[PDB]
Amino acid sequence: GAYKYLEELQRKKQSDVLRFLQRVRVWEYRQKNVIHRAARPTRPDKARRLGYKAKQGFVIYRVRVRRG
Amino acid sequence: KALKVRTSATFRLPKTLKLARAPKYASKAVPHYNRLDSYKVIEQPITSETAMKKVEDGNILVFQVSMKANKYQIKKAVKELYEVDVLKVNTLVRPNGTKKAYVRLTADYDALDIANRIGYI
Amino acid sequence: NPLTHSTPKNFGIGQAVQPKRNLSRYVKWPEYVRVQRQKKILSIRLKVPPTIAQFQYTLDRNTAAETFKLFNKYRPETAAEKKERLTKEAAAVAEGKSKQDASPKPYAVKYGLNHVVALIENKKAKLVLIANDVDPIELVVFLPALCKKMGVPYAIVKGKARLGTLVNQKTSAVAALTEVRAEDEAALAKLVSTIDANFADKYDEVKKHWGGGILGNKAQAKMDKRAKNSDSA
Amino acid sequence: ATVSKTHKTVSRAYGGSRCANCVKERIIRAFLIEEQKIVKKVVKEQTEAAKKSEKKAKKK
Amino acid sequence: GRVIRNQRKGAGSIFTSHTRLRQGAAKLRTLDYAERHGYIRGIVKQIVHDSGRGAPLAKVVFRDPYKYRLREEIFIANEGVHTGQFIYAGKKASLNVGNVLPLGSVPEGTIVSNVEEKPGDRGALARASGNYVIIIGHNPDENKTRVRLPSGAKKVISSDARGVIGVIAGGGRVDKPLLKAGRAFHKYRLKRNSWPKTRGVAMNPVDHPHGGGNHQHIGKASTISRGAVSGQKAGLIAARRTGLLRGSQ
RNA sequence: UUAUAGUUUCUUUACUUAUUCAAUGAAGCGGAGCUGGAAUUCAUUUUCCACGUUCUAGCAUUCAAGGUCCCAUUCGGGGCUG
RNA sequence: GAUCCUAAGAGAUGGGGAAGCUCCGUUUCAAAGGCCUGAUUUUAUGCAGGCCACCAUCGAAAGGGAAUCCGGUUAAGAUUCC
Repeated sequence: GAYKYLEELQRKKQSDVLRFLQRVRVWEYRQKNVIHRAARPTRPDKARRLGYKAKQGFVIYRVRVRRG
Repeated sequence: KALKVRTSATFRLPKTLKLARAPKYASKAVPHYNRLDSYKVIEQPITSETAMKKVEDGNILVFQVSMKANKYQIKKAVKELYEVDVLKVNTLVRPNGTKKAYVRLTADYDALDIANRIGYI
Repeated sequence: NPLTHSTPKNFGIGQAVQPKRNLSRYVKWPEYVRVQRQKKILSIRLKVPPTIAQFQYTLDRNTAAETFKLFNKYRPETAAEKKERLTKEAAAVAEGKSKQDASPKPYAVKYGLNHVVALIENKKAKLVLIANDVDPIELVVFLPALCKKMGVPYAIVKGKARLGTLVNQKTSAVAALTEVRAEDEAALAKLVSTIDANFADKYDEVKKHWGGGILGNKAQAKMDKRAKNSDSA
Repeated sequence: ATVSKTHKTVSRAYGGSRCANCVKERIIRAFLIEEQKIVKKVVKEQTEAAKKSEKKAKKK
Repeated sequence: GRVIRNQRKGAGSIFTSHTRLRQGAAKLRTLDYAERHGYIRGIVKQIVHDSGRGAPLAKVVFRDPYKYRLREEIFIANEGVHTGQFIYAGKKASLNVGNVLPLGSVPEGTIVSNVEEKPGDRGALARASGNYVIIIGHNPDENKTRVRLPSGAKKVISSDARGVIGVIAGGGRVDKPLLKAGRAFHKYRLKRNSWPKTRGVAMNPVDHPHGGGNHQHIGKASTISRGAVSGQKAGLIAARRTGLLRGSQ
């Protein structure tokens, strides 16, 4: 299962890989709306651990709250 | 590749197929009957001595019409019911909060003939 | 001819209101088009880590063509072909009572991510095709490194759509040939050697080297001007 | 809106848009400058032809 | 204590500009291809008044290079500009009064006006009556030209920043006394609601930091700090000095 | 002593791509090529050197000229230049 | 007269703020529908001549504004009834 390799990789957030991906995705998300939709989960292993399934009815929604 | 010429510096929403509504079930399925029919339009006549003076003299019929009734619908109602050609219809709403209409007929029909036909004198 | 006279147009500054020419470079594109482009450019401009950059080197279009020609066979059973095979099997469960010996062993392509990951971990895979355009790359960033460590021959092939069309899905993000017919083992062996030349062998070197850090064409031309300034004076 | 064109338009060039003095003054302006643009055309063409034909006296 | 006149001016309810009787936004026509590479000719179609502003506006009809129109633009008439005369806007345009050329494409010592701070601004500096910039210096190396502003301050603007040649018309407007209150009243009535100013000292101490006392007096220093909070500034903000000087300012 | 290029360790500059401020109804941006007229080292594979509108309160909008295939040569509509 | 238009302005929309009641802004960092000619006569539907676009709505019974006058008439209406 790729899900274990995803779960392990996603924890190392300052690994050269996730550093790059954080920088490019945070740009993609900031350019879209505040509360916009998501065609699929960005983290399909995190989603399904919280109870997401890949059947009709389940949705994902990306949302950005101001910090501070 | 070889992407199409665009003389416009603006992109606008491409036109797409506005599809017609085709419901699986009728909304009501039994349509309503005519709300204001002839008899709902023309409710009563007005038997006040002033209304009678105008019926005898002017060749006019003072009829108590509904609210939500067009001058067109009063003309059409009087013609269909009483069998008479209406020259004009002048409508005011009374201080009583009911409508009344001065149905003047063409020269062909004397209003007394149709007043006596209805019953009231 | 005798009554029609040739004229200048004269599209200078003043004369002749400019003609409706191509403004396809200057179109105020929708924000979704503007964003999918600006993301593609920005992903190249920033320094790409060497484990992400290894997906830029996709398999060339003749080795790919031959890989897909072998992978065209062992296509997973269709909905019709499945139904008919089940009708023969389930009928033979009554007529003869000979089940699980009828319907001869299937040679199909193995696909789905969590399936093939486990086939590589158990070292049953003989060729693994890894897509280069998976929506969250992280799903696949680990797969060449796992595939090498286990010592399965793997190739980064162009198109998850192309893989999807091969497995009767829309996208597959991964494919794997774990078995083969005796006839077609020779082709697999050759194509495995030619893809090992590109990906497997060079993994240890490509592991070191970064992608991206590439300027836009206007800043490229400016640097080439500012470099010819000092040295090429 | 329901009046004849006669009532609100004199039969001339611009008629019910400009005066008879304003229209004649822009006729004389239009034609004159069209003849000073055709004399410019040749004066500049002969200043080109002069500079071309006499430039090659020097390289010799 | 109350919120001071000064404090509640910025809320902008009644204190907003009286903007009905005005012609429009007085700008230079946008920095475009024709102005960059050549110049466009425009005709001063009419020279009009503008309320709350003591300098005539030159409505100058230009053409549209791309479609069949006459894009009319509202300028601030330089002095000596007249009706029907041709204004020339661009890099290659000649150095005559009314013409709009970038400061880089101009010699030193020129008297320019309606200058851009940034290139593509469409006018910012020397826009008021009888005022102008003097282009002091230049530098094509890091193309930025030195200019002297009506305040007497030296700035450094880009060489692509445009400006109209000559002084802005209506000069000497301030040198006549306004006269008897009503003249001021009528002047202000078409700009803003900043007129007959009450003295903070003549108010009660609620209303202003100057109020109160059995005599009208400020009581403490009128020179207030720059770091004084939005509500405390009444008198002279960050006063480098005070008093009437001797000889020259 | 420095000759590995294995981190900013601190300070002097630079790069765009994040961030930022504008403007346009996102038209002409950047590089190169023509024509330059020429640079003279000498007519060039060498590098400096512009790119259709100005006396005048007019006008400038529906692709015209050449060229090429179709319209069986009616009607014209189309390729590339311009 | 109202109905229509816009004025100082009030205000949805896109969006962005706010724990939220809702606040900002009204042309904005939006893919923001309408106009006409015949078509072709498939119990009337597919064309194209093609064009055109910084864009709700509310806001005046004194501002802008399509068009009525005379005579007579009733206990009480009339620039309306005759």
